[PDB]
Amino acid sequence: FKGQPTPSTITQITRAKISDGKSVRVILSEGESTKTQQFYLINGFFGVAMQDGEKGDEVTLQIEQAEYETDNIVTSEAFEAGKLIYWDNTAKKFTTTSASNRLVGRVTDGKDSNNVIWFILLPQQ
Amino acid sequence: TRAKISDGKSVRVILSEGESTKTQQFYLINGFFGVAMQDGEKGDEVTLQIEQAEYETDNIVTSEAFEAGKLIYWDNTAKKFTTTSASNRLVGRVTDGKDSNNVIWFILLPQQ
Amino acid sequence: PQVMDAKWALQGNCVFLEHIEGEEIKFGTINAENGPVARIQTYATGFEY
Repeated sequence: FKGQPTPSTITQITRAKISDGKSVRVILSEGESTKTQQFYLINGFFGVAMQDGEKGDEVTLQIEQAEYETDNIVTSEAFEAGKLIYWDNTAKKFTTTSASNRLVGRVTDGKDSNNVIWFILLPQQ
Repeated sequence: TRAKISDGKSVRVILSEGESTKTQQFYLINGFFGVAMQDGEKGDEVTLQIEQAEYETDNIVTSEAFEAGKLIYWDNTAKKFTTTSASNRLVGRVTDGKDSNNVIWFILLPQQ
Repeated sequence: PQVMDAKWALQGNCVFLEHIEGEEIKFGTINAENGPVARIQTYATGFEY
């Protein structure tokens, strides 16, 4: 209250939980651009982009740790159920190779004919 | 279209020829460690729980104290929980220590 | 909608020139213009207690 008559002291009640954490806003870098319902690794956060980000703008990524259906797998490899999934940031595709990629999930439904995987997203480590 | 298809609280698996699961017990099947909601036979489909929830169980090795906070590792050979921290898989952390009845409360982990 | 749609409208153009006896008159022209577009966002805040 500006111009209040009496100097009323203000006491802040502490709080920690700012949001549910289901999704996070992230700023696009230079050589990046996202279309909706596709996986991306932007500023260390791997998740499903809920908005079409073009360049230098803010987009939201879903990190819910839920079960996700996705194409964009390296079709050469076979993804049996239970194998750990990794994200190849150079090729922008899923893979089972653990050379230096980011661990991002585990498969539930094996690699079907349509190159579609059902997998459980991981805690963004 | 949506990438998310289900909340991921439960996951289906297919039993192999050397596996058999009964209702509400822990079973490591196809890399998933969870609580089976169905009594399964060879080549049958069952649903596990990966809910990250607090879980009760007495299916433990009764040799060492499971004091609260210690990590819980699942030994697939003996089919028991333990704090060995050997090559056995990590599955949770104790919330309530073992009682006289050898019952454990622990929090599941995200299968990494 | 998430994003509005531009208005459209046609317009004719003509100018009155002097007409002398049996000359030929020069025709006019039609052209269209369009308005701009606007969009609406979402906002939200809440509490936990």
